[PDB]
Formats: sequence, C-alpha cells, structure tokens
Amino acid sequence: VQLEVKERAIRPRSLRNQLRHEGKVPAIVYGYQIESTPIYFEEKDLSKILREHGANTVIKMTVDGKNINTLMSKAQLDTFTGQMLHVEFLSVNM
Amino acid sequence: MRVNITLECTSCKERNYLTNKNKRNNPDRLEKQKYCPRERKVTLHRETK
Amino acid sequence: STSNGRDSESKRLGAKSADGQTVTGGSILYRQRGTKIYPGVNVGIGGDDTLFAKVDGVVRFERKGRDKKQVSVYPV
Amino acid sequence: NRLKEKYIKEVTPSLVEKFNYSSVMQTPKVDKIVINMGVGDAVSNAKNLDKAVEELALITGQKPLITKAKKSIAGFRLREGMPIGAKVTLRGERMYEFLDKLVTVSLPRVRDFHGVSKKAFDGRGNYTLGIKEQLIFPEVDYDLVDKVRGMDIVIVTTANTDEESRELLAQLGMPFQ
Amino acid sequence: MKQDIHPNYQPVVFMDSTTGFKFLSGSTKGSSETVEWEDGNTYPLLRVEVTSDSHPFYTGRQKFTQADGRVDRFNKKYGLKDE
Amino acid sequence: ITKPDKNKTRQKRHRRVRNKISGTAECPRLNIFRSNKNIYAQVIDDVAGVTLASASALDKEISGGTKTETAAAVGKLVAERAAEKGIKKVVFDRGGYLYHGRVQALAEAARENGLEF
Amino acid sequence: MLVPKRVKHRREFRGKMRGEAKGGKEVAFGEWGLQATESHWITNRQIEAARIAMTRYMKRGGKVWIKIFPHKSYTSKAIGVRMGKGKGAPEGWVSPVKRGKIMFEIAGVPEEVAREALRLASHKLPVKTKIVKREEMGGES
RNA sequence: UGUGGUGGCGAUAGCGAGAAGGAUACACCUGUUCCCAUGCCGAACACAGAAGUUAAGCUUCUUAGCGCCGAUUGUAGUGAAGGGUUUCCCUUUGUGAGAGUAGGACGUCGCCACGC
RNA sequence: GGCGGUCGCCUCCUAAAAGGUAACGGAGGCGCCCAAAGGUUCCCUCAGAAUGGUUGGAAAUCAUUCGAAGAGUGUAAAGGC
RNA sequence: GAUGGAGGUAGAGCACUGUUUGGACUAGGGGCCCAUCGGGUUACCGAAUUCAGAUAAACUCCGAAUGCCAUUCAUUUAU
Ligand SMILES: [Zn+2]
Repeated sequence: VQLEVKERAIRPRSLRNQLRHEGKVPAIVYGYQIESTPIYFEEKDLSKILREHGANTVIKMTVDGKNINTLMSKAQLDTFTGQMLHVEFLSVNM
Repeated sequence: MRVNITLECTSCKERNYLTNKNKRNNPDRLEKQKYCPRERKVTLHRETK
Repeated sequence: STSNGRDSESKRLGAKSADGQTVTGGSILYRQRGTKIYPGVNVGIGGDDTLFAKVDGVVRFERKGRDKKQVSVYPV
Repeated sequence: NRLKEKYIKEVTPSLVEKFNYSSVMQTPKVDKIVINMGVGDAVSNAKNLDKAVEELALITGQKPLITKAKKSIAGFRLREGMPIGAKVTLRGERMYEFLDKLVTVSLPRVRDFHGVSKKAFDGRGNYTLGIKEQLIFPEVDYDLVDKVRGMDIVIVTTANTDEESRELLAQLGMPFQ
Repeated sequence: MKQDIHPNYQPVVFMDSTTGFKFLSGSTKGSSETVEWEDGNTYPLLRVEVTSDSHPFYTGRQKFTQADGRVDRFNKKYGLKDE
Repeated sequence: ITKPDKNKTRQKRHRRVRNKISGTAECPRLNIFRSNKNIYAQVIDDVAGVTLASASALDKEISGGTKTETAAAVGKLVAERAAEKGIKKVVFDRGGYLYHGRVQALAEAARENGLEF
Repeated sequence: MLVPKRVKHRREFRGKMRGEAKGGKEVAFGEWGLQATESHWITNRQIEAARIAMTRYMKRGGKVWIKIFPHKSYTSKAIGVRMGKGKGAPEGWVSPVKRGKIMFEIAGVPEEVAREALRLASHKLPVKTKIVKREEMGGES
C-alpha cells in the first residue's frame, strides 16, 4: 500500500550470491500499467499484510503516488531455507 | 547359388563385361544389349560358356 | 570373459568450409549421412549425400522456413 | 428404368416436403452398392472361389474383383497375397435393376420372414443387408449350386442422419418390420 | 463396361401367377415368349411364384392362418360343455 | 460420403511437377488451365511473377466449341502474341493433367505456329 | 531383506550418477511432509522401514504417499576377485535424493500424531531431514 | 469494384465454431456415340453439352476455444579470478537460458484477364 | 604367468555441443541378397480406433468416419524420407 | 576486438521412447451375476479417458557459457 518498491540493475554480476546471504529477494514486476521494471523486496515486509489479510488481497506498489495493483503470480522459493526467491508478480486493472 | 559371370560379344568375340546371377533363378544364359568398345556399336551379348 | 569392446573407425563428418569463405569449383561443403542440410544455388549432392560446389564463389548457410537449412554459392 | 422414373417423380417431392430443404439439391440419394463374398477357405482350399466368382457373375452382371490378403495371421493360416474375398460395385441403372430384383423377387424368397432388421444406422446411414444363403435369386439353380455362402450388401446414400435414409428406403421398397 | 469379360444380360420380363410386373432384367434367358412394346421385347421365362404379394407382407400381413384360438380350447371344447 | 474437391488434387500434382523446373529466367514458363467450359494460358517469369502474354477460351476471339477447336485457336493466339516480344524458348508447364488434347492440341498448336519445345 | 519396490528395467548396468544440487518440489497432496536436506542415495529398504515406522505409530491409516521410488540399478563384485574383467552382477536399487526434495507427505491427523510419525521415520534415513506443512497458495484447492 | 488465374514472405498466413452468394466467373450437375478408361465399376481419369442449383465446395465477413510468435525481469548453469571440505560448497568478476507471463495475431506483398 | 576369452569390417553410448580420443568399459550386426527389390514416365497415401455386416472366431474380405505419421523402407543401429 | 556460421554439451522438459505415485471413471471384464431380465455386484485394474506430481547415458517440444571454422576487416607483436 506504501511499500518498499524501488529500482534494480539489468544483468548484475555475482552481486546476487551475496543478495542471498544478507536477506534480499530479487523480485520482478511486468504488466499492464507500466511495461516491465525489476523491483526490490525482502521477506519481512509483505508477511505483515499476509497474516493480517491472507493470501490474495490487492497488493499496491508506490513511489508515494499512484499504485500498481500487483497480484503476485508465482514464486517457487528456494527450498532448504523456507525463504522467498524469484517472486514473479502480475498486474491487472479493476 | 550366385556366380560371377562374364558377358561376351556375339560378333567380335570380346569378353567385354562382368557381372553375376543366381544360377537357379535364371538357369539360362543371359542376353543383354551392352555396348562393345572394339567396334563402337551396340551388340547382342551372351553369357560365357 | 566379456563380449564387448567391438568398435568401428571414425568417419570424420562435419562441415569442412565455413561461411564467407571463397570456394573453388568442386570443393566439399558439409559431409552428411542422410539429408541434414538441403542444397541450394549451384550446390550439388553426391552419392553418399555429401555436398559439393559447382561454381567458384562464396558460401552462406541459411534456412528454409522451419524445415531445414541450405547452402549456396553466390559468385562475384 | 422404372425406378428412376418413380424416383424423380415421387421420391423427390415427398422428401422435399418431409424436411423442407432450401434447395432440391439437398436431396439424399443412393450412390452405389458393393457386394462382398468372403470365401474364407482358399487358404484351406483354393477350389472354392472358382465357383464363388461364378455365382457372383450370375447374381450381378459383371465378374467380381479378387481381394488379396494384405497381412499374415497364423491362427487363420493367412499369408499375404492369398485371395480370400471377391467383390463387385454397382452403379448407374444396374443399381436400380438389382435393387428392384431385391425388393420385388429376391427378398420374399427367404423362409420365415419378418423383414430387414431395423438397425443398420451407423449414425450416417449406409444400411447393410446380410444374407445367409445364396439359393435365393432365380439366377441360381438347385443342382448347380453346392454351398451356402453369403454376401454383404453395403448400400450407400447421401443422407447424414438415419431417419432420412430410413423413410427414403421406405419409399423404395425395403420391407421393414 | 469392358469387353469379353462380362457375362450375358438382357432386360428379361418378370412375371408370376399374377400382376405381370414385366419390367426388370436378369441374366437367365431362353425360349422367347414376350417380344412386346409395353415392355422389353424379351422373355417371361422368369415365372417366379412370388408377386411380392404371395408372402402377405408387401400386401401387408393377412390372416392367412390362425393359430389364434388357444383360450377357447379349455373355454370352448369343454367350454361349450361349460355353458 | 464426401467428394474430393478436384482442383485440390490437380493442385498437388502441379506442386510436385513445378518442383522440377520453372527456370523462368529468359526461357520463361508456359501454363494451362481447365474448367468445365473454358481454357486459359499465360507466359510467366520468376522472380517477378509478372506474366508477358495471355489468351482466353471464350473471352477474346475464337471459333468453335470447348475442345481442340477452342484449344488450337487459343494456342495460335498465344504463339502469335508471344513472338511479338520475341520468345522462342518456353518451358511447358503440364499443369497437373495429361496429354489427351484439351492440353495436347493446345501444345502442338503452340509448337507449329512458332514456339519451340 | 524385504523388497519394497522395483521396476522392469530395459537396461542393467547404468553409469553411476553425479549429484550436484536441487531446489523445489514443495508439498503436493497431504498436509505434513519431510524434506531431505543433503545429497545421498537411498536404498530400497530404508524407504520400506520408513513406511512401516510411519504406519505403526499412525493408526486408522491416514493418507500417506511415498513420493519417491527407486529407479536406478546397482552392482557389485565378489570378495576374492582381482580387478579387471567386466562389471559385476547387479544387486539392489537406488534413487538419489538431492537436498530440498520432499520425501513423504501425510494428512488426516492432528500435528502431534504427525510430528510423532515424521520424527520416527527420519531415524531410518542417512539424510538430515526437516519438517514442513502444506503452506499456502493464491488458492489452496 | 468483384471474381478467376499465378507467385513470393517462418501457421502472427493455420485449426475450429457461425453467417452471406451466384451478372460475369467457379463449381455442382446432363450424358457416352467419338480419342481415352476400369487389374470389375464413365466414381476416377477423357470426351460430348447446358436441362437444373448455390445444399456443398468455393470467395467475403465474425469469433481468442485450440495451434503458433512472444518482450522486460528473476532463478538454474558457466568462462576468468579466488577461498574452505575436497564426497561437495562458498565469494568477486562477465555472460545468462528453459519454465512462467504480459502482449500480437482470424495475414502481407506482386502480377495477368473480365466486366460491373 | 596359466586356464578361460579376443585378434578384420559397420552402428549407437561412453566423448567434456568442430574433428580426433582408453579400458578383459556398456550394447548389437557383417564374410550377403536382387534380372528386378535397377533405369525411366505416369498414378496413389499409411498403423490404428469407433460404427454397422452370413459362415466369422477378440483378431480374414467390406463399407463409412476420425487420424501428421502412432506405418513402411531386403538386411544391425543411428541419421533421413 | 568486430561480424557470420556449423553442433545438441551443462541446464531443464515431459511432445516421442522407457520407468513411474496418487484422484476419478467405466470398457467391461474380474468366482458368482445378486439370478434357472432390473443392475455383474465386493474386488482387480491397462489402454481406451482424464486431472495432478516425478526421472533418464544409448529419452528430447527446447537449449547456454566456452572453445572451433572463416573474413581483400582493425591494432600491436613476430613468426
Ligand atoms: Zn564386340
């Protein structure tokens, strides 16, 4: 609703190996409103709404302005740690 | 049952060609119109004997 | 006491002349076993499906839509 | 022949009524007739087609073909190339002549008759009429025919469903039950 | 229609003890008896005994035999004896 | 029962035939077309695909009926209009048919009147 | 020495494997499942003993699927045979399990039964196991 | 304009489901005497014509159920450089798929004849 | 070392996406056949399954429909068609 | 360094060959039918049939990094 959504890099080098040892999830969003831009996220932020609301409620992205009503499609997480990786989002309208 | 066989010119007497047949499928000497080199003209060729 | 260890020799297939090369008349191009690269402009196929060139010139490999590929020689 | 007359003079308007075709072209016709005399004994004795084909030539007006084996089966003792069956196709006016024979002389020579089975629909209407014997047709004699072979008549139409074909054949004989 | 490989055939008149249904053809021939205009100048040797009316089926089922009265057996043979 | 749409099979035989030679560089192609009633022809080239001369069974100028008459007439017209632009090495595209006169008479009419096969 | 599972082979001597890594294969049907977290083979028997030691401390059945099965074959020589001649006879079976995979899954009983059984089982396998439940979706179905 | 014929371009052109048509054109159909034909059969093929009809083919249109073409991301894997146990793992640096998916798409281009 | 097995040729894998590459490594064949199973010019499209139909059988010949290949290719296996 | 290409490897994927675990179902068979025609009953299951989920060296609808082959190409070097 007012979230931790920012920018990223195109094909960044092994900077990713450390992104999994220091608590980071490389996330994605491609859809209707705006075309396609890789976007931040970590594990503690969204579980708040998850526990409060559930598992499918309208998720909104922000630059502290208008929102991107993502409907996160698929995230088969990296096993053996029970934590999120490759959160493939999705965005539709009303 | 197969046999290497030599055709031969029926006119100039030259053993011009070589090939093979099955001596119990075709028990008769072959008759093919090959081409002789000694006279440069097609010629009835018959199996050797 | 095994019944294995029987082998044939190699036959050394594989393309023998890249693209952009200047090929003289007669040369081999891509030795096959059955059709894997259909022939094209000025390229002729032999007995054992090998692919030779008829005219001097340059080679280029391209594709026939979705089926297969081609070779051809565009002389200067 | 009389059928073609009766056909184009009665069948077409009646059927055009009972279904209301947008065009008379939409009519369900009769196309052909094939006949199937399976000896099934040449593999045992090839001296049976020698008369089967004859009796056929007498029933139809033309000498049949001779169907091959097409495969190999041991329980049957079938080798490819062996002949088992012999067929004829009927077209043109001979279609109508022979069907007239069937409806008018042939069929009512069969003992204990109720008619033809009401069920050969195929969901597309190519009705068949199996036969047990072959002593039926007057083209066949007592002391000349010495077996009880049969045929498999395969009539074809241009109908799509089976009721059209049924009530058509009704107009053209076919003494159902 | 090819040649020399097709047997005899002529538009032989069909007939019966009735109905003179003299129009069809066949492949059995012989002594000429009906060379007429209204039909083919042909033979009535076909004297089949079925008019397509003998078997009362195309003439519709008749009462040719009955073969109906089993009940009166007890009800008439000793049933005339009853009343 | 269905009936195989007859133009399709002739199309298929055509496509097999055409695979041998078009070669319509400067020895350009011939052609042929049947119908229930008429006959047409064009002299075509590749890669342009742009014809050079045409004719018509019953569309420009003829005498007789849908037969050799019409056929030979059309062939004469074709060969006459052809040599106008100077063509003497046509490659005859059988189409998808045989040689029995609606095509064969057209052929030999095209031959004598000044075209070389 | 009881045969839990086998196959119909089409091949006898298979080249020994090479196990590298894995991630995925989350819960499928049940509500509670294991998760091996190492890299090792697993013989036929080990799975059989695991299934027994799950059934017994369970009761009334309860849904239990064995979400892995031996495929690949085994071999061995005999002691007293110098190295050399062709491969030895085949005896046994094995299906390698990388970390992250999920071996067993159960549902139909409250957790206490579930964790009872799924800790009884994990003492028959040479893998450092773990425990996870059927978690969450966009639609649980 | 329409209709017929004839070519290229990766099925983004297809498959499927539904509607319209006949002036010309195409086709269905009317026939076998005639060149020609059936391992039997004018069904096929070939020939002779115009009684009858858009039912079908056939061309125009509608449709995202199916088939196809799909970006930007993430993740697997890897060259070079290193560090731990050396069965395997981990870190910088360069590259980065397959799956998933927004979306596109019920064609585009060229020629010849006919007449409206 | 012996006793066993093998010694020439062809096809697949091992083989690390050019070519080449060992093992008493893992799998199969060869020491011919064909006068048409060749040459050429015409024409045709399969295995099945469902549905019907005497002898007729679950499985012979027939007929209709669905079917991009699930067939066939003298011979072993790849690559093709 | 730039451009062009050949090929099925590491992935990963079930379209083909194998191997395979659950759900449904009926294809009707499974000892009787339950019986001296209403449904074959309990039960077995493969295909016809499907919904999920797995795996391969001699499985592939797909597929990199690298090397390899070339160029009237460019820059240093010297074979
Ligand atoms: Zn001589």
